Amino acid sequence: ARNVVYPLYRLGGPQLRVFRTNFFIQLVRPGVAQPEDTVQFRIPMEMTRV
Amino acid sequence: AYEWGVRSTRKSEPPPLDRVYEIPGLEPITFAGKMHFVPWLARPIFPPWDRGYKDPRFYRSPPLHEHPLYKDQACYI
Amino acid sequence: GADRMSKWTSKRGPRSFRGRKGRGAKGIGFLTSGWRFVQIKEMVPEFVVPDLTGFKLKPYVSYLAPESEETPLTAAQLFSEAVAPAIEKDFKDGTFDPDNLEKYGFEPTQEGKLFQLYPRNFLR
Amino acid sequence: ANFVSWKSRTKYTITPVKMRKSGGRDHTGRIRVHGIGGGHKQRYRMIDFLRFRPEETKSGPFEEKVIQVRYDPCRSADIALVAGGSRKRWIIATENMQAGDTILNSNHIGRMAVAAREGDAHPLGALPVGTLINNVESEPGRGAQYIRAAGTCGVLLRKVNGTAIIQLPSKRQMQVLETCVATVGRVSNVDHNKRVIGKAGRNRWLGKRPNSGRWHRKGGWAGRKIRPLPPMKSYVKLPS
Amino acid sequence: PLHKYPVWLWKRLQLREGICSRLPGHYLRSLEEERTPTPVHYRPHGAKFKINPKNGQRERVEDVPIPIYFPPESQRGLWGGEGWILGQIYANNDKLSKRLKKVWKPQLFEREFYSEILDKKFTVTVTMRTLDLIDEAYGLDFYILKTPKEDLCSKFGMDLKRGMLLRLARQDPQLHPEDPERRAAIYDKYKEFAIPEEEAEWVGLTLEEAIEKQRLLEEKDPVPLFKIYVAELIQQLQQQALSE
Amino acid sequence: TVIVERWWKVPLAGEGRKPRLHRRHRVYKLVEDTKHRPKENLELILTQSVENVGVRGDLVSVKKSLGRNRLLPQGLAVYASPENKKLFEEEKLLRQE
RNA sequence: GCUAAACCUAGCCCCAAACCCACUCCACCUUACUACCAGACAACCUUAGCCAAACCAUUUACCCAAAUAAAGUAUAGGCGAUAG
RNA sequence: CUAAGAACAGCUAAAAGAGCACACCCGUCUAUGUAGCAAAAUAGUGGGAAGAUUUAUAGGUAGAGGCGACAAACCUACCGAGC
RNA sequence: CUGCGUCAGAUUAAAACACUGAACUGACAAUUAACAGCCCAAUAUCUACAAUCAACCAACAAGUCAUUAUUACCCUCACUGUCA
RNA sequence: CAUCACCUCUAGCAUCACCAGUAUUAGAGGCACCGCCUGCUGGCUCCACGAGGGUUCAGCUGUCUCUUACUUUUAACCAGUG
Ligand SMILES: [K+]
Ligand SMILES: [K+]
Ligand SMILES: [Mg+2]
Ligand SMILES: [Mg+2]
Ligand SMILES: [Mg+2]
Ligand SMILES: [Mg+2]
Ligand SMILES: [Mg+2]
Ligand SMILES: [Mg+2]
Ligand SMILES: [Mg+2]
Ligand SMILES: [Mg+2]
Ligand SMILES: [Mg+2]
Ligand SMILES: [Mg+2]
Ligand SMILES: [Mg+2]
Ligand SMILES: [Mg+2]
Ligand SMILES: [Mg+2]
Ligand SMILES: [Mg+2]
Ligand SMILES: [Mg+2]
Ligand SMILES: [Mg+2]
Ligand SMILES: [Mg+2]
Ligand SMILES: [Mg+2]
Repeated sequence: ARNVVYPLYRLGGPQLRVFRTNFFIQLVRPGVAQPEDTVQFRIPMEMTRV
Repeated sequence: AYEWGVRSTRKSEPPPLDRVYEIPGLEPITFAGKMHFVPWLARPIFPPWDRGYKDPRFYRSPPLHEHPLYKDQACYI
Repeated sequence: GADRMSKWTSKRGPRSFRGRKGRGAKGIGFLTSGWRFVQIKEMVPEFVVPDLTGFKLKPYVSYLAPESEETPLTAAQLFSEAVAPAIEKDFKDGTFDPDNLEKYGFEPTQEGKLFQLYPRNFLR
Repeated sequence: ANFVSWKSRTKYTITPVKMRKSGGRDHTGRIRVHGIGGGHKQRYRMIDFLRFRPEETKSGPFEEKVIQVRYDPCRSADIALVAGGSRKRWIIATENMQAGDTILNSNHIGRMAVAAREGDAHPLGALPVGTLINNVESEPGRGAQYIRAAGTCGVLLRKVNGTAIIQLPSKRQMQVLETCVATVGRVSNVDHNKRVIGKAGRNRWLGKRPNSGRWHRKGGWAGRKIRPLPPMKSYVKLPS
Repeated sequence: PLHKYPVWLWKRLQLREGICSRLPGHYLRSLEEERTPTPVHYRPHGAKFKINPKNGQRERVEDVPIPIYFPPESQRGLWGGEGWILGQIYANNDKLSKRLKKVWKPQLFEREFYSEILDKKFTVTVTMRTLDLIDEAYGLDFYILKTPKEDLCSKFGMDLKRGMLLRLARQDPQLHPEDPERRAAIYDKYKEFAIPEEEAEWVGLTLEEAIEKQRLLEEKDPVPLFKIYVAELIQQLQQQALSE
Repeated sequence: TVIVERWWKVPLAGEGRKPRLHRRHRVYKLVEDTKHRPKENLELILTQSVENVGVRGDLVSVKKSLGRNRLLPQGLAVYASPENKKLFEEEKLLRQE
């Protein structure tokens, strides 16, 4: 999630879980030729590939 | 003899304690409750702190004499 | 000749400046010796997605619905709906004491809880 | 200025320590000594000027064997690497010192004088009168500070009541206790003052910058003006 | 435009609201008072009227104090109200000669004193004036207790007063625990300076220190509404049973 | 103590009002430095025998460089407070009786 | 007849009155607007000068808490300029 | 000035603040230009080009001063005292 | 810091031109990490012998590169730069 | 101007410059190598070197006697901008 404070993690701590996410992605058509399996999204800056 | 390490490069002496601590039966008023430094309040004396859990990235070894494999006789390696 | 009224981002500056500045994404690990990054599984936020099979509710609401007035939830309202019914039953029975408030649902301290209320240690 | 002295090492070692030049600048960043700047990079080799420093597990007189006499950039004189027991340290080499020689370091003061050998360290109370000495100390445990430069040598003029008169290379007498440890003989690089720089470029190799081009009419006598007394003020200058 | 209040009144206006208004009443009196300190670096006239020699008339005279600069190091000792005098002088004491900046500094000594109430010795920096004042007060403890705040001119001097007053108020047995008779004797000598513990705990504190002290007394975790509502619910239920 | 005086007269302010100081009112002239005045003798009541006087309760006067340094820190003497005199007066009275 | 020319509001000024503002989430003293590791660094100190004195060198007005009046008086001052 | 880096063909020579001569640095003479391409440039001709060299990066010294192989030079295109 | 990619434009001055006119306006599109940057548990303890093909030889201006002992530790490829 | 070389002056010592140094050193200066001569500091000679300032042999050439021809830019005219 974005614009929220992530709880700090230390060794042996609980798993970080998010139940409601505010990340909204949008599928877009690539402007250039792409491989068949490749899919292009627009994601918020705070979002990682993981 | 000539000591190695000029006093400027060594850690400076901590500032002298405020005179409020020298008066018995007197509780100093410090900035420990404000959680930040201010010049017009006494400097609190913080007790030593322990992390409370084992962290490999921030581990500090015990003193050398406290190591289990410590012998008075030296071994040349 | 530099633009001082534009947003300072990771795309500006030399190589050391560009790699040190980010975009706001939270860190999910740390760097070890040899510039090797170690990703911590517990630092990666895991999505708790429920099963939506056989779910009645839908994104929109039909217009053929009454215009109910809005009643914001308050602490006093929640206490009466949840805790008050239990206390009344115990009050009539005659077994009531402040020592047993933990049994009614009261939490004297937030330590030792997976989801602490203040300060909260969970995401939205 | 954010000036931190490189002299931060606290443990002695024979490893050459990298040092940063000052350029005549103090901690503030302004020039305090002129004509200093640039030159070839140098690594400082720590010198133990306290010749009598017995080991932690040892005491009393001990002996050291010279390993190598080499060139030191920091000082005019050469230095020698010696090994005594299980340690090695740098000392100031004498004029006649080679690899393999054995030097003696003692704090013993006998009833009579002893045969003084060049490079050995004995107290001033056990050295014959007139013997050339170098690397003297003001008081015991102070360390050698005087007669360090290449070829310099002092003179043991006299010894009376536990004190000795040392003739410094500047022909000045100095009185110190007879228990001060000194090194017998002259210092290495006797012909150091006989060198020729050859060109202005070699002075820039030693970290010395050219002098200011201003014509200073001021000097020891020219700049300082004796104030004429009112009676003598009339005779200061006479037209001719 | 104009301000509602003069600018010089804003300092006393901030004491009307906020945590300052919640400070004890006796403490607020000690700050708003402007008692004139005892003259040190100038000779007072001694009378309200004098006869001007030139015209032989009875003219009014006033004592105008000379500003005194107290260095920060003066707050860790007992200078007796002395301090650096930042002023000008005329060369050769001639008005027609040029004017030069002159600073007069007191002579400081690191003398040691012993306090009977605190049973502890201090190595403080004092002037020759402070030594004379302790001699005229017949002991360090009397000097600290008699000398007012504007005359001590030292934060350490006011801290000693607060410490001494608390021992005279709390009747703390920490003073000579092995000699109860001696402890009573010391408290019976300074009995003229008895101050209640409530008022003796704010003596010498500055405005910033008092604000911090008051905030600590007001610092508390908010009461959960569960306890509040349960108290309301039980009280309501008890009243309900009465009607039945 | 440096005691100084203003070269220039300060005009009267009145009752309840602060005087108006000018740039010229910062010019001072030294009147007297109390460090150069003749010394005085501190009056003390001795508790133990000393070389000057060996009688307890006998009022003595010595230089301030002696009472402050030796007599008072060592407990040899006490300040000549009026209350102390009354207490020692009773002690002397018991000796006579 | 082109370029142009005309317009009346926006708002502002001076008073009176009354003592003003700053937590929606997130980020912000490190290279501010940068989630996340042993610090110990800490504040306070006369204003000067231009200018006037036909130079300049002592000196030269600067709200200090009630409008008026006492009064530009007593005083101060290279007993000058001026200050009060 | 400090820190830690980089650059210098070929040839004659020799372990050279050597010679010739590119890159590079500098700017001797002449001409063009003079609101110009340019608030100092252009073309040709020149001095140096393994060294007291040239140069990129970061840091330091600030105006009652700094710095200066003294030209009263320079300190952000008016420095006998910056803005 | 999007600054001759695409499309459209009552378009229309880049020191001339311009319909496709285009180094103008609007919209849309884009530069994908392996390269580079962002590194490291503690406490002690170690590190005399240049470089120059480093072997000759010859130097001074004396130099640009090293650990071990014990304790702790076995989770894994994120982030940012990428156009003209 | 600086410059090796020479000379004068100052300083007997350490924990931020000098310096992690110690009178064969450091600083403040003069002069400008060397060689010869001199006093008890002064004057000549000389190797190379110089975008320094003069002079000169020979050659060279439109520098000139005495200018001329051609090419390019400019130029003038046409169009655009201005
Ligand atoms: K004038
Ligand atoms: K030349
Ligand atoms: Mg700008
Ligand atoms: Mg010189
Ligand atoms: Mg000169
Ligand atoms: Mg009045
Ligand atoms: Mg004038
Ligand atoms: Mg004039
Ligand atoms: Mg050459
Ligand atoms: Mg050449
Ligand atoms: Mg230069
Ligand atoms: Mg000149
Ligand atoms: Mg001139
Ligand atoms: Mg400028
Ligand atoms: Mg990589
Ligand atoms: Mg010259
Ligand atoms: Mg001629
Ligand atoms: Mg000819
Ligand atoms: Mg022809
Ligand atoms: Mg035309």
